[PDB]
Amino acid sequence: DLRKLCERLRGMD
Amino acid sequence: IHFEPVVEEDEEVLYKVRAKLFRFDADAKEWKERGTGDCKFLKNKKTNKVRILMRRDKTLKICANHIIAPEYTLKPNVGSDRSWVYACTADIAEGEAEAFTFAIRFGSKENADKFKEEFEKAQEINKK
Amino acid sequence: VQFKLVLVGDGGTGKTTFVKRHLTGEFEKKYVATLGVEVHPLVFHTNRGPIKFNVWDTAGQEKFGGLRDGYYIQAQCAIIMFDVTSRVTYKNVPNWHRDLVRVCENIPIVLCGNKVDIKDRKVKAKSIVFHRKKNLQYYDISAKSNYNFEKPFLWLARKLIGDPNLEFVAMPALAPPEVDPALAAQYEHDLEVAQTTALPDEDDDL
Amino acid sequence: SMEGILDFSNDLDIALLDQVVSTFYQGSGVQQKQAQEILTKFQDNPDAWQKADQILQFSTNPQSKFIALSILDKLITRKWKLLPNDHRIGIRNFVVGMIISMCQDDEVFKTQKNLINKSDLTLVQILKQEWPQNWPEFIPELIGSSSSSVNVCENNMIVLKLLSEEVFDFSAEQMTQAKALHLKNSMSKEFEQIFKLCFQVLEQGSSSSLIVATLESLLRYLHWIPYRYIYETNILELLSTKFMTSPDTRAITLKCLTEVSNLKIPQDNDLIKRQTVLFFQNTLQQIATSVMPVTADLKATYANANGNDQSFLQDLAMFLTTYLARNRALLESDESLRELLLNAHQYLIQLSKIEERELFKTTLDYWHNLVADLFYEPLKKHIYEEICSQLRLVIIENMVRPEEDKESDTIQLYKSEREVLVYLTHLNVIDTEEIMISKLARQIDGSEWSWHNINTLSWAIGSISGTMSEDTEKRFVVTVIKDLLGLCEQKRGKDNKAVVASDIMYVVGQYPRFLKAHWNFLRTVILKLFEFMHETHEGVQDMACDTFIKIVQKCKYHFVIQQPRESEPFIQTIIRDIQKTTADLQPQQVHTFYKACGIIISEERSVAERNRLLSDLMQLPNMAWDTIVEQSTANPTLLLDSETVKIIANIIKTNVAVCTSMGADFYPQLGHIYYNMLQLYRAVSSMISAQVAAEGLIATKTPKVRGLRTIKKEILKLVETYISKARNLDDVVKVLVEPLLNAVLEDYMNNVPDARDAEVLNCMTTVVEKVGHMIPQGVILILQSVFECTLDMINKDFTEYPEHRVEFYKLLKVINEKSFAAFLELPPAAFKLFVDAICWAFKHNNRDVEVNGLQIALDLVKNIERMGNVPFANEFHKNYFFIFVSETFFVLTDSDHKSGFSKQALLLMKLISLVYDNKISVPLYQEAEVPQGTSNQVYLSQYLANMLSNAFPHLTSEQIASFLSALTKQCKDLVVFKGTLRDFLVQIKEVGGDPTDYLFAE
Ligand SMILES: Nc1nc2c(ncn2[C@@H]2O[C@H](COP(=O)(O)OP(=O)(O)NP(=O)(O)O)[C@@H](O)[C@H]2O)c(=O)[nH]1
Ligand SMILES: [Mg+2]
Repeated sequence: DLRKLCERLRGMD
Repeated sequence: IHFEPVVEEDEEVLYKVRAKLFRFDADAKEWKERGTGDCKFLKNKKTNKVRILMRRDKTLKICANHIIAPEYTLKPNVGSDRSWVYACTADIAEGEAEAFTFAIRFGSKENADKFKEEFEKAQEINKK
Repeated sequence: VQFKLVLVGDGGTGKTTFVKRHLTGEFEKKYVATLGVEVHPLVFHTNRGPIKFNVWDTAGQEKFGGLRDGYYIQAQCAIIMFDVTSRVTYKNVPNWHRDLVRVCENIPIVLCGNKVDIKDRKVKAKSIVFHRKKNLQYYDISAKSNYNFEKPFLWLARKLIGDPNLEFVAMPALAPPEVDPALAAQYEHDLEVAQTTALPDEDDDL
Repeated sequence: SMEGILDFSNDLDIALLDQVVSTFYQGSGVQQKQAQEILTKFQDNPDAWQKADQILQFSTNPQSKFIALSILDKLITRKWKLLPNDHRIGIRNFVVGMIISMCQDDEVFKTQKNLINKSDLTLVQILKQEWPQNWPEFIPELIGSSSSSVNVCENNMIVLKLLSEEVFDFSAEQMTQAKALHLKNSMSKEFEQIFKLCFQVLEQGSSSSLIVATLESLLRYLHWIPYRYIYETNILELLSTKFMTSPDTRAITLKCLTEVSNLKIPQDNDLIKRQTVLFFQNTLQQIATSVMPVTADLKATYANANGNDQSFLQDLAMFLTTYLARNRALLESDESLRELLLNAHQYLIQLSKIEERELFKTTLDYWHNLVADLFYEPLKKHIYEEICSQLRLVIIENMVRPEEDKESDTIQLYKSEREVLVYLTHLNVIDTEEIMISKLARQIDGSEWSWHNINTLSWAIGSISGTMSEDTEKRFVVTVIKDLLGLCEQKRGKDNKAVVASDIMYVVGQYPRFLKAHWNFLRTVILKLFEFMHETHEGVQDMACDTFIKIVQKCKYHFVIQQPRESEPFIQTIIRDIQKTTADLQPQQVHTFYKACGIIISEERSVAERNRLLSDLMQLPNMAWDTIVEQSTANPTLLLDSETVKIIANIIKTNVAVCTSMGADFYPQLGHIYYNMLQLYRAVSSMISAQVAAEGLIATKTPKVRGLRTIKKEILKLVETYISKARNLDDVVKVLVEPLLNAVLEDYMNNVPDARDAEVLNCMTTVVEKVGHMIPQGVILILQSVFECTLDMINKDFTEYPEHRVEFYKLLKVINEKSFAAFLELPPAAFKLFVDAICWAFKHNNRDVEVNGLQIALDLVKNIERMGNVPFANEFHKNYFFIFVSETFFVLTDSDHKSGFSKQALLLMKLISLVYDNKISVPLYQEAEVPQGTSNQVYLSQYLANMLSNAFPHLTSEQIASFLSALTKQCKDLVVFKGTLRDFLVQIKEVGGDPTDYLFAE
């Protein structure tokens, strides 16, 4: 599980 | 201590669009390409006169240079919804002034219509 | 400031269409075989001044060869052309090169594979290696799509002038002149015809 | 005025010749053009050669003498043997004497090199005719005269160079097999004496121009001479030391040593091995001491382009790569040769940094050779660890664009770079990871930040996917994404932030193994792509769509199953929100999206679930479709509304996109629209026809009619796409074909030429290919509807209707493959047109027509043969055997169809073998024109002899008879057959060819 990266990717832009 | 260290711009761009330019060879009833590149409307700051200046990609050679005369008229071409045909009485892209029947095509009908709008605005600027 | 350029290669490879594109900007679709040679001056504007090429566009069909290697005398540069959709034209590149460097023993030469715009390419990039041992510059080009169409002349200009930083630059654009009723109905005839002759390649992106 | 030299009754005014020539070469415009035409007419006069001796003696224009020799050249190469033996001796004597007198005049020898080279080549053309049989002393006399003058010795090296070229390098095409072998043996017989001169000059000579000419001839010798002359003579020492120090000789010497590195050598002899080591050692020593040290910045040197540096660095790369690919093992075991081995490779590292696309590809080919060997060969890789570490950086920093971020040169180069870098990663995974992370740090700290540089690094990172372990990959990918994400935040402005986002999505698109194992992340990726499908910045939408389908292709299975913490398979979720997701996309991009969904849906193997997903995916286009059908039918004038036309086309294109990825599974959706679609096809057809009637042919150019025809073409493409992939052919035949043929065939036949869609032919080709065996009456109907009317479009020139041309012969080819019976049902007049059409294809230069034309001819002959001894086959041979033989011979010999030589040869061999296997049961001759009982073999031999005598009247009866004897005797051996044809093609270009040449195979 990689919660931090998913959130970090989710915020791009 | 001092150490010696080691040893068309008079115009403004009203409109710019990509386009392909054709000239009509009447004796062969054939349209012929003249250049593909950026078409620009240039307003001389000293005369306020607007011209068309178009250069070919890469070689940067001039393929259109003439005033947007107020008497010119843009007409559709039978085979295209994104081009305009008009007659030109004095273009100086290749030496002596000379008259041509031009066609200019664009990437979309939207660019073609915008070009016609800008083309007419410039004619009125050239009217005064 | 002019340099003689000889342009050789098999018939139909696009030598004349390539030059025409540079002379007028037009793309000629018809194949009208060159007979012997056609000489055309071609000028480019550079940051080192203008450079003039006297292009000797020779014939590739043997029955129209004319003087053949006679056209190569005193050339200072050359382009060898083949067609990436026709293997035989690449197979003949060594023959044209042979005839060329027997007359012109030490000149910059560009090898051009034309017609890369065509989807069904037959002479694959990995097969094109003849230029290596012969010190020729090679370019994929297309006279139709203008892909790399300036590269052969830019490279030759740099070799002939001896300046690797030479660049094509924009020729200056003079103010154009200002704009009789005796030809009003005359230009209306020509305009009617032009409007009703369809523009070519209406599916091209531009 | 200038046209006076064209009057041969009067003496030739040399002065008038020199003016025409000068105006051509130094003139311009109209004068030059007119002179050019005059000079060509002069040179082509069959008697112009007689005035060559005058020009060579009494002219003062070297261009004029050059043209005189060109005239002589034509005469020697084509008509030599026709001459009186008087003229042969005379021409030989005044070419020999002209060369001697140009060599004896130091001023001429110095300033007229073009004319001397032309004269030497002309001499060589005489040697190819006369030597050694009628000139046995040429070589001994050449050697004798070399010592009496330096200029003559130098020129003799040019003559020997050209002779070697003409005999060994360019003979395969230009002389018969027999004549080539004769000259190769003759040169081989006397080369001992030639080498002795060449070596003496090299050991003693002072004149650099003489040395250079001698080495230039040596380069040609090395293409063919036995190894003993190179390895048993100390010539390698001279090449690799003496001649590498002077720049005058350095270029040619290096090219000679490159060829030596490809000499046929025994690999048992330890001394030859040491000699191969030694000359490499000497050469690398001279480079380090005389040109530049190993540390030199060759990138900067190459860019400065001083003198011949660029050519030299190119030649050095060729020398090092050639030698090392063959012999580096010689250097890998002896510790005393390790420094030489690594210095050679360090030079290659330095050469690999030069900015020159084509040179990089030469060194990259070598690097591939190396790292592949280090990957498989035990105990080698540790030797090159420092070389490989530098190479990793070179390739990462010069990575070019992959096709997933139109240029086929860049695409090939990326794949070659990827291959080498993958090998390099396996060789040291840790070093590769470290370089890439480090490069990334300098993107974040701004010291190497650049749009090009971040793209380059991301391509490199993406290229090594599948080489790390899954654990290392996971840690690596995360670090890269994190670092890239922080890098995107770090920036401002649209453009900057856009680059980094693309590179992010690119890297993730390259690591499907990672995505497959991290569902939560994969879902986040997709949903971020969907967000990007609303961004309007130029190029973001295209990137998002390309990435979406790229990921789907590789991870489709994870979209079709129900994941652990999900209520539905994710494909269901994509479909629900599809209108929102795609609202801002252009049509092309919408279609890519639907195609991606089609890929996923095809993974569902439960039929009822797959079909439910299919109809759910197609809900929007199907509702727009239903609406238009209900309207277009109630008001056919709507189709003149260009907006409805565009809408209809995009609906069909959406069906094509989904059908492209679903294939056989698309059938339920095809059934939903099929019948109304073909009704739409008919209505659109009526409108195109009505528009052409009312406006003329120019209507076909108008946007309205082009829009209408797009509808027809997309419909045809949809049916073609489905049928080419269908697995239930009963349904194809019984449901799809008959409505299709009724909708398209008569419309094609009864439209004017400019209104017929070539796509109809393409569609019919697929129908015949897939189900032609099951619809013999359907095939007959296709032929009846398209054959004659299409043939009449394309049989007036090779120009018009290029698409119909290609598709026409693809259709005839498949029909002839799968449903030959359809041609048997043709009336004899139409079958005659069929034969005419095949032969018409022969005469196309257009490869896409010529190749099928020859294949139909071949397949047709086999079809006829299979019928056995029945009336139709016997009538076929009587009516058409000799038409095919003579038409095939025409294209073999006319010099304008050389691209099809191999298949012409095959066809001809098949035709001849039919007769010499007595597979033709009836006589091919009239009951009148030959004695009863004459074998078809005797008649064939007579027919062909008479045919070739009249087509090539300058051949002797003996030539023709020997050629045909060889050809028929060899009709079971394609390679030999072809050699005999090539020999014939040489002989027809000249007079007096030797008929015994055709016994070469014997
Ligand atoms: N698709 C494509 N066609 C090209 C391209 N360049 C030339 N052609 C076409 O190829 C055909 C031959 O062109 P041409 O210039 O006459 O070749 P050539 O080498 O001068 N023939 P010759 O040696 O007999 O004079 C023309 O129909 C031309 O339109 C190209 O880049 N792409
Ligand atoms: Mg030509």
